[PDB]
Amino acid sequence: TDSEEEIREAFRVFDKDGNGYISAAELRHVMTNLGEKLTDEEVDEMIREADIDGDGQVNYEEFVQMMTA
Amino acid sequence: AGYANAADRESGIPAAVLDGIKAVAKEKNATLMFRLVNPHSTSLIAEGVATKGLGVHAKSSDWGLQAGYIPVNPNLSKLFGRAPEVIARADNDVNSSLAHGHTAVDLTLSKERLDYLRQAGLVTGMADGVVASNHAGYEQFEFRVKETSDGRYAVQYRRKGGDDFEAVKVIGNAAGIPLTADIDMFAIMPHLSNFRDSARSSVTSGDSVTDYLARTRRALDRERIDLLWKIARAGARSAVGTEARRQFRYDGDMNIGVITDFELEVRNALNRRAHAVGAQDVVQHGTEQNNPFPEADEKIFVVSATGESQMLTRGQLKEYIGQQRGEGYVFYENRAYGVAGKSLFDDGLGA
Ligand SMILES: Nc1ncnc2c1ncn2CCOCP(=O)(O)OP(=O)(O)OP(=O)(O)O
Ligand SMILES: [Ca+2]
Ligand SMILES: [Ca+2]
Ligand SMILES: [Mg+2]
Ligand SMILES: [Mg+2]
Ligand SMILES: [Mg+2]
Repeated sequence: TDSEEEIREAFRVFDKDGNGYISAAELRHVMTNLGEKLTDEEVDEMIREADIDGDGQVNYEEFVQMMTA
Repeated sequence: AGYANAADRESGIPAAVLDGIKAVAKEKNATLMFRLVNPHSTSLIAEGVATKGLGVHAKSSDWGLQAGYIPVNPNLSKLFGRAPEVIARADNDVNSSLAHGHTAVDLTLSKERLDYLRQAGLVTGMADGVVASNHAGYEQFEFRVKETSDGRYAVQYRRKGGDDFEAVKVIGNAAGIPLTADIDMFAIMPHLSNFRDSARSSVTSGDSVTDYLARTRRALDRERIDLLWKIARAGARSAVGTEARRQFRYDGDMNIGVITDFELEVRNALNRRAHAVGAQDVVQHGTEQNNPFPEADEKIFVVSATGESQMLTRGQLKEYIGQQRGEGYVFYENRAYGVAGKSLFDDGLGA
């Protein structure tokens, strides 16, 4: 149960580029860096899994959600 | 190689020490940013003078033969003709330091430093050892020095037409090694790959996701995707040292400030190189991104993970950080930068 300022610092790790959203490409980079080589399809699966609103990307509120466990 | 450009030379960091900094930054694949080191400290640091921790609030001196050191007599420090009410605020600072491991010590300079001082214009010749200076601090105090069959000179002084001389006292290590300023890191931008093992020891066991699943599960995979997000969460959480920044860390009996695990590694790796080159610990605490009293100097010395050095204005610093993040280097900012309208981030910045 991190605090809101705690979860935003972590969020910024994923959100490499400017904008406050995590794209599939930024997620593929994080995963490769953290030891997991994944396909475009696996990456799409992870983004879908977290993409509540269905816009193709993970925003801040959606991040806050599942980073529960 | 030593200094490779102007930046390095304006950094105030001794060359040998800087060589280690560039090597560490490459070994740990991390960009290291530092606040400028006062040039009067650069030479003390290299001949091995000790560096001060946060347990020392007394103020340094910028004049006389004592420049670069921290005087017990605040009238000898940068606070010369202040208010009597500040020599007091200053008097206490010093006292809080001697009650706690920090010692009182007779200032003695090396020959070389005596050169540096004279060549710097801080000390204007002397009698054959009776210094002169145009610092207002000389219109009230009288100075002189007496060498020793040790090659070092003992600094001594007295109050204007007010009679015996006496060795100037400076705050030293618990070990009595005198202290000069330390090298304040502005921040550390670790490349994200430095946290793979950290995320694995937290989520899997140390194992890759593929290995972990084969091992604990049995012959679209909801499980596998969840576990992938789990190491992603754990990776950033380690990278940003969320948990570690909740407490203070201590080095023996020295409060090290708030510092992440990786930042502690860097610190240790840096001080190791400093020792190998004749210096003592040069980084004594955490990064400015965790300093509650955020200071706003406007030039920052930067050493990239590739070894390249440069100076940066706050503005070139934003774009630099942005460029660096694009390459996978993680960065988090001092928590109080936003509320003052000085955040280096151009994102929503919120929830
Ligand atoms: N991570 C940290 N945690 C706590 N305090 C910190 C941290 N980083 C810096 N500080 C506090 C002061 O910064 C360093 P220090 O090396 O004392 O400065 P200084 O520039 O010599 O101060 P002075 O000019 O007021 O004497
Ligand atoms: Ca983004
Ligand atoms: Ca979305
Ligand atoms: Mg300080
Ligand atoms: Mg310091
Ligand atoms: Mg330091």
